[PDB]
Amino acid sequence: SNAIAVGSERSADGKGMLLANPHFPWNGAMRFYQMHLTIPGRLDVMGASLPGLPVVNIGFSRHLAWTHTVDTSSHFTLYRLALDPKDPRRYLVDGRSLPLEEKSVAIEVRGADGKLSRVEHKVYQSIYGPLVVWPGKLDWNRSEAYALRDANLENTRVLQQWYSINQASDVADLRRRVEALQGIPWVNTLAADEQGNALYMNQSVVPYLKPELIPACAIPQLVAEGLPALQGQDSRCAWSRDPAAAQAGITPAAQLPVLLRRDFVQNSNDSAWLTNPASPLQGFSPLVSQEKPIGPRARYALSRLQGKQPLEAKTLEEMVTANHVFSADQVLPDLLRLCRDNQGEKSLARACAALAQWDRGANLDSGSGFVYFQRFMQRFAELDGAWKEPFDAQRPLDTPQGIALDRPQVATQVRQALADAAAEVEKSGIPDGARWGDLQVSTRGQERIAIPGGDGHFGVYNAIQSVRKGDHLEVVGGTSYIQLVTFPEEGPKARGLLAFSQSSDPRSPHYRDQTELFSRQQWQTLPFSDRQIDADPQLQRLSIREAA
Amino acid sequence: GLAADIRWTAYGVPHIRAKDERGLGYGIGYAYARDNACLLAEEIVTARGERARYFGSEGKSSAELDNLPSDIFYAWLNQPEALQAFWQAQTPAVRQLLEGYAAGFNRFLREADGKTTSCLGQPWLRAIATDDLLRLTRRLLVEGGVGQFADALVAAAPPGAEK
Repeated sequence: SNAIAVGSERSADGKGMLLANPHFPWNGAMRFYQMHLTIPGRLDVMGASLPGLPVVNIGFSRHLAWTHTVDTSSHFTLYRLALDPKDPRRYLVDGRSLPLEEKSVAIEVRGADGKLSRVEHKVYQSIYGPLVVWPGKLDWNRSEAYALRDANLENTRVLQQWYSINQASDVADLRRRVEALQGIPWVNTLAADEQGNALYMNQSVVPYLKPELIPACAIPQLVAEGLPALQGQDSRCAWSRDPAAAQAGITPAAQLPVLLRRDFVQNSNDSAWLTNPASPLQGFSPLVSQEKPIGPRARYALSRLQGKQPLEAKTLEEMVTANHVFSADQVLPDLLRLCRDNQGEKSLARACAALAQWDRGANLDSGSGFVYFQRFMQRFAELDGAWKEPFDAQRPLDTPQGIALDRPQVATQVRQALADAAAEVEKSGIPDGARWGDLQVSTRGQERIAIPGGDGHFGVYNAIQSVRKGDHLEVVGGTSYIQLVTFPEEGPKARGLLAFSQSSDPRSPHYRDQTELFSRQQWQTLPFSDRQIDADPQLQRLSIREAA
Repeated sequence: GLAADIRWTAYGVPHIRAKDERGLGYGIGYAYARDNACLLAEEIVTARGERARYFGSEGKSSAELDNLPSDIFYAWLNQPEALQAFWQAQTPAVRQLLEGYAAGFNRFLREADGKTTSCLGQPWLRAIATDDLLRLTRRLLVEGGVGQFADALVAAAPPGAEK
C-alpha cells in the first residue's frame, strides 16, 4: 500500500489533500467494495470496505479523508518453549512442568464417492497460545517447541474502531478516536483534513514489553531473522501490563509513533522512521518501529515530495499513473554502460537493445525492456557487494545506488546475471514485439483486459502483482481502491477508481466497467454530496423495508 | 423495523441512507449481495471451516490454503465460545449494524432470480447469521498474526521416538 497526506504548507490550495493507494487482493475476503453511508445528522462517510464489514474502512467525510497501509510492527510474538525432558507434551515455566491443553475440532470431508466422513484433529495449546511448526526452523522435538500469542485475538474493538473513525470530524478528532479505543489490528493510518493538517499514526495493536525486558526476553538468532520470538520458559517474559492500554498486554497509545505535520507524511510499508525525513521517528520498541533501509516505493515518493514546490492533486495522481519503475533509476544507468562495454557479445545484443529502448515504465505500451529488467533484477538481488554505493544510514534516501563495475568480480557476475536473464526471457515463449500490456492482464469472462503497473518491489508506485497463467500474467493483487481527496470550498472533491470493479460476478453490469477505466488510467469523480449524486444521469433508487 | 433508502450512481456505487444502524446495515447487506453474494457465501464457508464439506480435500480457499487445513484452522479460530465472547463485547450500535447486514443480504437472496448472481441453487449459498459476519471479522483480525501461521498450527504435533 501507499499513502500520502499533504497539509497547508505544501498543498497548492493551502488545504489538506490525501492520496490513498492500498495494494490488496483482486479476489476473495480482502476484495474492497465502494459504498457511501449516511445516517442524516450524525454519519456521512464514503469510501471502500472489506467483504462482510458494515463500515467504511478507507474513505472520506465532509472535512476529513483517511487511509491505511500495512505496518511493519509485530502483532504477535512466538514463545520458545522448554519441554519437560520426561514428556514432550509438557513444558517448563520457572522450572515448573505444565501440561499442554488439547482442543479437538471435527471437520466433515466430502469424499471421491460423494459421501461425508468425519475427521478429528487435535490442536495443542500452551498458556501463550497454540503451538506452531515450521519444519527445519520451528520444530517440535524433545527439547523445544514454539507457541504463538496473537495480540488481536482479544481485540474485540475492531468493528467499533472503524464505526468511530466513520464518525470523525477532522484529524484531531480521528487521532483522539483511534488513541482512545486502540482497535486497529495491523495498519498505519494516514489522514488529511480541510484545515490542512497531515497525520501519520502507527497506532495498532502491538504486544508490549517494557524496554528492559526486550533484550532479556528475545531469542537472538530468531529476532535477527525478523521473528518476534521470546523466551517462553521465563514468566517474566509475559507481555507487560500498563493501565493506560486499552487491552491487557498491548502497547499504550502514547508509546506508538505519531507525526502531525502541515507539510506532508507518507508511507509505503516501511517503518515509521522516515514518514517525513525532516522529523525522523526513532526510539521506539523494536516490536513497533525500527530504522531499516526504506524500499524503492517510499524512496520514489520522497524523491517527488521533498523540496519547496506546491503539490497539486494532479501531481499525486501522476505519481500513480506514471508507472515509473523507480528501481531502474538505481541500476539501469550502469547496466547500460556495461551493455556498451560488451557490444561484441552476441548473447547480450537483444537484451541491451530492449533495455536501451525502454521507457523505464510499466505502462501498457512499455517494451520488453521491462521484462528483461525484472529478470535481471531477480538475479542482481542475489549478488553480494554489487552496489557501487551501498546502503548508507546517513543517506537513507539515496542509497543503495549504482553498480560497482570497477570491481572486476562484480563486472563479471553482473554480466553473467544479464546473460542468464536474457536467456531466461528468450526461452519463454513471448511473441517478439509484445508490449507489457499484452502480457499482464485481468481476465473477465473469456475476455482479457490489459492492466498497467508492476511489482512494488521494483519501485513501481502503482504496484501490481501477477502470476503466470497459460500464455499471460494474470493480475492477482495490487492497486485496488484508489481515492484522491481535496477540500475545495463547496465540499470534498474525491477522485479515483475501484480497479477490479464493484462486482466479482460475471453476470453483473459492474463486473468490468471500472477495470476498462483502470486499463486506460481514467479516474473518475466519487460523488458525495446530494448535488453530485443527483447530477448522475445513471442514478437508480430503491427503498426497502421489512419487520425486525 | 428495518428500512433503508439506496441510491446507486455510475459503476454501481451504493449510497445508503437510514435513520439508525439496523437500517443502515440492511441497506449495506442488500447492496453488497446484489454485487457479491457468491463471493461472500464462499468466504463464509471458509470462515465456518466447511470447505472440505462442500468442495472436498483437493481444493483450496481464495487464500490458497488447502481445504482441510484451512477448515481445521477456522474451526479452531471460530469456536462457539470465541464467537459468543466477541458478540457479548460488542456495543449495541455494532450489533445493530451486523443484524441489519445479515437481514439485508438475506432479503436479496430471497428475491434474486439470477440477474446478477451466478451461484443460485448451490448448497453453500444460504441465508447468513450475524455469527457468520463475526467469523469473517475474526478471520481478518488475525491476518497480521496467527493467520499467517495457519498451516504451521495445523502441522504442530509432538514427536514420536525418533533419533
